Amino acid sequence: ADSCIQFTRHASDVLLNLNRLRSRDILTDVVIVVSREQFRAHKTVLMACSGLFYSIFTDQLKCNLSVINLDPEINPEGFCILLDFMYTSRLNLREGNIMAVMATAMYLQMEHVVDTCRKFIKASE
Amino acid sequence: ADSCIQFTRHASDVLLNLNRLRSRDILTDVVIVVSREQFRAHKTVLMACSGLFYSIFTDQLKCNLSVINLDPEINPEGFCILLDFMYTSRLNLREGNIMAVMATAMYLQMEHVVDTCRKFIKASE
Amino acid sequence: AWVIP
Amino acid sequence: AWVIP
Ligand SMILES: Cn1cc(-c2cc(=O)[nH]c3ccc(Nc4ccnc(Cl)c4C#N)cc23)cn1
Ligand SMILES: Cn1cc(-c2cc(=O)[nH]c3ccc(Nc4ccnc(Cl)c4C#N)cc23)cn1
Ligand SMILES: [Cl-]
Ligand SMILES: [Cl-]
Ligand SMILES: [Cl-]
Ligand SMILES: [Cl-]
Repeated sequence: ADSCIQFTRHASDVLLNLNRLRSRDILTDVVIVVSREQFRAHKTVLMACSGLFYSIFTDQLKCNLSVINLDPEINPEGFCILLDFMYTSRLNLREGNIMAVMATAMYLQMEHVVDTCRKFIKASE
Repeated sequence: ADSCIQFTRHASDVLLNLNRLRSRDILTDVVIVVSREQFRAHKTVLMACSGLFYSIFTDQLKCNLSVINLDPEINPEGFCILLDFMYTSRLNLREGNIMAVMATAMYLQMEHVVDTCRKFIKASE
Repeated sequence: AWVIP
Repeated sequence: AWVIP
Protein backbone atom coordinates (compact mmCIF):
# COMPACT_ATOMS: atom_id res chain seq x y z
CA ALA A 1 0.00 0.00 0.00
CA ASP A 2 0.80 3.70 -0.02
CA SER A 3 -0.50 4.18 3.52
CA CYS A 4 2.50 2.71 5.31
CA ILE A 5 4.36 4.31 8.25
CA GLN A 6 8.16 3.73 8.45
CA PHE A 7 10.55 3.08 11.35
CA THR A 8 13.59 5.20 10.57
CA ARG A 9 16.16 3.12 12.46
CA HIS A 10 14.93 -0.28 11.25
CA ALA A 11 17.49 -0.89 8.48
CA SER A 12 20.47 0.15 10.62
CA ASP A 13 19.13 -1.99 13.51
CA VAL A 14 18.85 -5.01 11.16
CA LEU A 15 22.42 -4.49 9.97
CA LEU A 16 23.68 -4.22 13.57
CA ASN A 17 22.01 -7.53 14.40
CA LEU A 18 23.46 -9.17 11.26
CA ASN A 19 26.92 -8.02 12.35
CA ARG A 20 26.31 -9.40 15.88
CA LEU A 21 25.34 -12.77 14.30
CA ARG A 22 28.56 -12.65 12.24
CA SER A 23 30.70 -11.89 15.32
CA ARG A 24 29.14 -14.86 17.14
CA ASP A 25 29.38 -17.12 14.04
CA ILE A 26 25.60 -17.65 14.05
CA LEU A 27 24.16 -19.07 10.81
CA THR A 28 27.24 -18.08 8.80
CA ASP A 29 27.16 -20.20 5.65
CA VAL A 30 30.34 -19.43 3.73
CA VAL A 31 34.03 -18.99 4.31
CA ILE A 32 35.81 -16.51 2.02
CA VAL A 33 39.51 -17.40 1.65
CA VAL A 34 41.93 -14.60 0.78
CA SER A 35 45.36 -16.14 0.54
CA ARG A 36 46.21 -17.36 4.01
CA GLU A 37 43.17 -15.74 5.68
CA GLN A 38 39.62 -17.00 6.20
CA PHE A 39 36.51 -14.89 6.79
CA ARG A 40 33.15 -16.35 7.81
CA ALA A 41 30.05 -14.54 6.52
CA HIS A 42 26.43 -14.82 5.41
CA LYS A 43 25.98 -15.26 1.65
CA THR A 44 22.94 -12.99 1.59
CA VAL A 45 24.82 -10.03 3.12
CA LEU A 46 27.73 -10.54 0.71
CA MET A 47 25.35 -10.60 -2.30
CA ALA A 48 23.47 -7.57 -1.04
CA CYS A 49 26.74 -5.55 -0.95
CA SER A 50 28.86 -6.80 -3.86
CA GLY A 51 28.31 -7.30 -7.57
CA LEU A 52 30.85 -10.12 -7.56
CA PHE A 53 29.16 -12.04 -4.72
CA TYR A 54 25.72 -11.36 -6.27
CA SER A 55 26.96 -13.06 -9.46
CA ILE A 56 28.62 -15.95 -7.55
CA PHE A 57 25.74 -16.86 -5.27
CA THR A 58 23.05 -16.58 -7.98
CA ASP A 59 25.02 -19.13 -10.11
CA GLN A 60 23.29 -22.54 -9.98
CA LEU A 61 26.53 -24.38 -9.04
CA LYS A 62 28.41 -21.78 -6.94
CA CYS A 63 25.35 -20.98 -4.79
CA ASN A 64 25.97 -24.32 -3.02
CA LEU A 65 29.66 -23.87 -2.23
CA SER A 66 30.64 -23.39 1.41
CA VAL A 67 34.13 -22.00 0.55
CA ILE A 68 34.98 -19.31 -2.02
CA ASN A 69 38.62 -18.62 -2.85
CA LEU A 70 39.41 -15.09 -4.00
CA ASP A 71 42.11 -14.15 -6.54
CA PRO A 72 45.61 -14.34 -4.92
CA GLU A 73 46.25 -10.68 -5.75
CA ILE A 74 43.54 -9.61 -3.26
CA ASN A 75 44.85 -8.15 -0.04
CA PRO A 76 43.35 -9.77 3.11
CA GLU A 77 43.32 -6.52 5.11
CA GLY A 78 41.56 -4.77 2.19
CA PHE A 79 38.97 -7.55 2.13
CA CYS A 80 38.55 -7.36 5.95
CA ILE A 81 37.93 -3.60 5.76
CA LEU A 82 35.31 -4.08 3.04
CA LEU A 83 33.60 -6.98 4.86
CA ASP A 84 33.34 -4.74 7.95
CA PHE A 85 31.86 -1.97 5.76
CA MET A 86 29.27 -4.46 4.36
CA TYR A 87 28.10 -5.24 7.89
CA THR A 88 28.31 -1.73 9.40
CA SER A 89 28.20 1.00 6.70
CA ARG A 90 31.56 2.23 8.10
CA LEU A 91 34.72 2.20 6.01
CA ASN A 92 38.10 2.40 7.73
CA LEU A 93 39.89 4.26 4.95
CA ARG A 94 43.48 5.33 5.74
CA GLU A 95 46.51 6.50 3.75
CA GLY A 96 48.18 3.12 4.37
CA ASN A 97 45.25 1.02 3.12
CA ILE A 98 43.46 3.09 0.45
CA MET A 99 45.15 1.50 -2.57
CA ALA A 100 44.37 -2.00 -1.33
CA VAL A 101 40.79 -1.03 -0.37
CA MET A 102 40.16 0.53 -3.80
CA ALA A 103 41.61 -2.49 -5.67
CA THR A 104 39.54 -4.85 -3.54
CA ALA A 105 36.35 -2.78 -4.06
CA MET A 106 36.91 -2.81 -7.85
CA TYR A 107 37.23 -6.62 -7.76
CA LEU A 108 34.20 -7.05 -5.47
CA GLN A 109 32.20 -4.53 -7.59
CA MET A 110 31.37 -2.02 -4.84
CA GLU A 111 30.91 1.20 -6.77
CA HIS A 112 30.29 3.63 -3.87
CA VAL A 113 33.50 2.53 -2.15
CA VAL A 114 35.47 2.82 -5.44
CA ASP A 115 34.03 6.35 -5.78
CA THR A 116 35.10 7.63 -2.34
CA CYS A 117 38.57 6.02 -2.79
CA ARG A 118 39.03 7.83 -6.11
CA LYS A 119 37.96 11.13 -4.50
CA PHE A 120 40.35 10.73 -1.52
CA ILE A 121 43.25 9.86 -3.86
CA LYS A 122 42.47 12.80 -6.18
CA ALA A 123 42.45 15.20 -3.19
CA SER A 124 46.05 14.09 -2.33
CA GLU A 125 47.35 14.83 -5.87
CA ALA B 1 38.95 2.37 14.33
CA ASP B 2 37.44 5.75 15.12
CA SER B 3 38.55 7.22 11.79
CA CYS B 4 35.85 5.60 9.66
CA ILE B 5 33.65 7.39 7.09
CA GLN B 6 30.04 6.13 6.69
CA PHE B 7 27.77 5.65 3.67
CA THR B 8 24.38 6.91 4.82
CA ARG B 9 22.23 4.82 2.48
CA HIS B 10 24.13 1.55 2.96
CA ALA B 11 21.81 -0.13 5.48
CA SER B 12 18.63 0.73 3.54
CA ASP B 13 20.30 -0.44 0.30
CA VAL B 14 21.23 -3.77 1.96
CA LEU B 15 17.65 -4.23 3.15
CA LEU B 16 16.29 -3.45 -0.33
CA ASN B 17 18.56 -6.12 -1.81
CA LEU B 18 17.53 -8.64 0.88
CA ASN B 19 13.88 -7.99 -0.02
CA ARG B 20 14.69 -8.45 -3.74
CA LEU B 21 16.33 -11.81 -2.89
CA ARG B 22 13.19 -12.77 -0.93
CA SER B 23 10.88 -11.81 -3.82
CA ARG B 24 12.96 -13.97 -6.19
CA ASP B 25 13.23 -16.83 -3.65
CA ILE B 26 17.04 -16.59 -3.69
CA LEU B 27 18.80 -18.36 -0.80
CA THR B 28 15.64 -18.44 1.31
CA ASP B 29 16.20 -21.12 3.94
CA VAL B 30 12.97 -21.41 5.91
CA VAL B 31 9.26 -21.60 5.36
CA ILE B 32 7.06 -20.06 8.09
CA VAL B 33 3.63 -21.73 8.18
CA VAL B 34 0.72 -19.70 9.57
CA SER B 35 -2.33 -21.91 9.41
CA ARG B 36 -3.00 -22.50 5.74
CA GLU B 37 -0.37 -20.00 4.52
CA GLN B 38 3.34 -20.40 3.82
CA PHE B 39 5.96 -17.64 3.75
CA ARG B 40 9.52 -18.16 2.52
CA ALA B 41 12.23 -16.09 4.23
CA HIS B 42 15.86 -15.87 5.33
CA LYS B 43 16.46 -17.00 8.93
CA THR B 44 19.00 -14.25 9.53
CA VAL B 45 16.54 -11.46 8.62
CA LEU B 46 13.84 -13.04 10.80
CA MET B 47 16.25 -13.27 13.78
CA ALA B 48 17.46 -9.72 13.24
CA CYS B 49 13.86 -8.42 13.51
CA SER B 50 12.09 -10.64 16.04
CA GLY B 51 12.81 -11.80 19.57
CA LEU B 52 10.87 -15.00 18.91
CA PHE B 53 12.85 -15.91 15.76
CA TYR B 54 16.12 -14.91 17.50
CA SER B 55 15.31 -17.45 20.22
CA ILE B 56 14.21 -20.14 17.71
CA PHE B 57 17.17 -19.95 15.35
CA THR B 58 19.80 -19.74 18.12
CA ASP B 59 18.43 -23.02 19.61
CA GLN B 60 20.78 -25.92 18.80
CA LEU B 61 17.95 -28.12 17.42
CA LYS B 62 15.55 -25.55 15.88
CA CYS B 63 18.35 -23.73 14.01
CA ASN B 64 18.36 -26.67 11.57
CA LEU B 65 14.63 -26.79 10.81
CA SER B 66 13.50 -25.76 7.34
CA VAL B 67 9.83 -25.30 8.39
CA ILE B 68 8.52 -23.44 11.45
CA ASN B 69 4.83 -23.67 12.34
CA LEU B 70 3.39 -20.69 14.20
CA ASP B 71 0.61 -20.87 16.81
CA PRO B 72 -2.82 -21.40 15.12
CA GLU B 73 -4.15 -18.19 16.69
CA ILE B 74 -1.76 -16.10 14.55
CA ASN B 75 -3.40 -14.28 11.68
CA PRO B 76 -1.67 -14.86 8.29
CA GLU B 77 -2.33 -11.32 7.03
CA GLY B 78 -0.89 -9.92 10.29
CA PHE B 79 2.20 -12.09 9.81
CA CYS B 80 2.49 -11.01 6.13
CA ILE B 81 2.36 -7.34 7.13
CA LEU B 82 5.09 -7.86 9.74
CA LEU B 83 7.29 -9.91 7.38
CA ASP B 84 7.04 -7.05 4.85
CA PHE B 85 7.99 -4.58 7.60
CA MET B 86 11.05 -6.74 8.50
CA TYR B 87 12.28 -6.51 4.91
CA THR B 88 11.35 -2.87 4.17
CA SER B 89 10.97 -0.81 7.39
CA ARG B 90 7.40 0.00 6.21
CA LEU B 91 4.36 -1.09 8.19
CA ASN B 92 0.97 -1.20 6.47
CA LEU B 93 -1.09 -0.37 9.55
CA ARG B 94 -4.84 0.12 8.93
CA GLU B 95 -8.00 0.21 11.05
CA GLY B 96 -8.98 -3.21 9.69
CA ASN B 97 -5.66 -4.91 10.53
CA ILE B 98 -4.26 -3.14 13.62
CA MET B 99 -5.54 -5.64 16.19
CA ALA B 100 -4.11 -8.58 14.25
CA VAL B 101 -0.82 -6.74 13.60
CA MET B 102 -0.44 -5.84 17.30
CA ALA B 103 -1.21 -9.42 18.45
CA THR B 104 1.23 -10.82 15.91
CA ALA B 105 3.96 -8.32 16.93
CA MET B 106 3.50 -9.27 20.61
CA TYR B 107 3.93 -12.95 19.71
CA LEU B 108 6.94 -12.28 17.45
CA GLN B 109 8.45 -9.93 20.10
CA MET B 110 8.71 -6.77 17.95
CA GLU B 111 8.56 -4.01 20.54
CA HIS B 112 8.63 -0.95 18.23
CA VAL B 113 5.66 -2.27 16.26
CA VAL B 114 3.75 -3.08 19.48
CA ASP B 115 4.47 0.51 20.60
CA THR B 116 3.09 2.26 17.48
CA CYS B 117 0.03 -0.06 17.51
CA ARG B 118 -0.72 0.88 21.13
CA LYS B 119 -0.36 4.58 20.27
CA PHE B 120 -2.67 4.36 17.23
CA ILE B 121 -5.30 2.46 19.27
CA LYS B 122 -5.07 4.94 22.17
CA ALA B 123 -5.59 7.87 19.76
CA SER B 124 -8.91 6.28 18.61
CA GLU B 125 -10.25 5.98 22.20
CA ALA C 1 10.96 6.81 15.63
CA TRP C 2 8.08 6.32 13.19
CA VAL C 3 7.45 8.66 10.25
CA ILE C 4 5.34 9.12 7.09
CA PRO C 5 7.84 7.94 4.41
CA ALA D 1 26.53 10.04 0.27
CA TRP D 2 29.50 9.62 2.61
CA VAL D 3 29.72 11.37 6.00
CA ILE D 4 31.77 11.56 9.23
CA PRO D 5 29.60 9.37 11.54
C1 LIG E 1 23.46 -6.77 -11.63
N1 LIG E 1 24.62 -6.25 -10.93
C2 LIG E 1 24.63 -5.45 -9.86
C3 LIG E 1 25.95 -5.20 -9.53
C4 LIG E 1 26.49 -4.43 -8.40
C5 LIG E 1 27.43 -3.47 -8.54
C6 LIG E 1 27.92 -2.64 -7.49
O1 LIG E 1 28.77 -1.75 -7.61
N2 LIG E 1 27.36 -2.89 -6.28
C7 LIG E 1 26.40 -3.87 -6.03
C8 LIG E 1 25.91 -4.04 -4.75
C9 LIG E 1 24.97 -5.01 -4.50
C10 LIG E 1 24.50 -5.82 -5.52
N3 LIG E 1 23.49 -6.75 -5.19
C11 LIG E 1 22.21 -6.76 -5.75
C12 LIG E 1 21.85 -5.81 -6.72
C13 LIG E 1 20.59 -5.88 -7.27
N4 LIG E 1 19.67 -6.79 -6.92
C14 LIG E 1 20.01 -7.65 -5.98
CL1 LIG E 1 18.82 -8.82 -5.54
C15 LIG E 1 21.25 -7.69 -5.34
C16 LIG E 1 21.50 -8.59 -4.26
N5 LIG E 1 21.67 -9.31 -3.40
C17 LIG E 1 24.98 -5.67 -6.81
C18 LIG E 1 25.93 -4.68 -7.08
C19 LIG E 1 26.68 -5.91 -10.50
N6 LIG E 1 25.90 -6.55 -11.35
C1 LIG F 1 17.54 -11.21 23.76
N1 LIG F 1 16.29 -10.78 23.16
C2 LIG F 1 16.10 -9.79 22.28
C3 LIG F 1 14.75 -9.75 21.98
C4 LIG F 1 14.04 -8.88 21.03
C5 LIG F 1 12.93 -8.17 21.35
C6 LIG F 1 12.27 -7.25 20.49
O1 LIG F 1 11.27 -6.59 20.78
N2 LIG F 1 12.84 -7.12 19.27
C7 LIG F 1 13.97 -7.82 18.84
C8 LIG F 1 14.46 -7.62 17.56
C9 LIG F 1 15.57 -8.31 17.13
C10 LIG F 1 16.21 -9.20 17.96
N3 LIG F 1 17.37 -9.82 17.47
C11 LIG F 1 18.64 -9.69 18.04
C12 LIG F 1 18.83 -8.93 19.19
C13 LIG F 1 20.09 -8.86 19.74
N4 LIG F 1 21.16 -9.48 19.23
C14 LIG F 1 20.97 -10.17 18.12
CL1 LIG F 1 22.37 -10.96 17.47
C15 LIG F 1 19.76 -10.31 17.46
C16 LIG F 1 19.66 -10.99 16.21
N5 LIG F 1 19.62 -11.54 15.21
C17 LIG F 1 15.73 -9.42 19.25
C18 LIG F 1 14.61 -8.73 19.70
C19 LIG F 1 14.19 -10.77 22.76
N6 LIG F 1 15.10 -11.41 23.47
CL1 LIG G 1 32.53 -26.14 -0.90
CL1 LIG H 1 29.52 0.12 -2.22
CL1 LIG I 1 12.25 -29.26 8.97
CL1 LIG J 1 10.04 -3.80 15.89
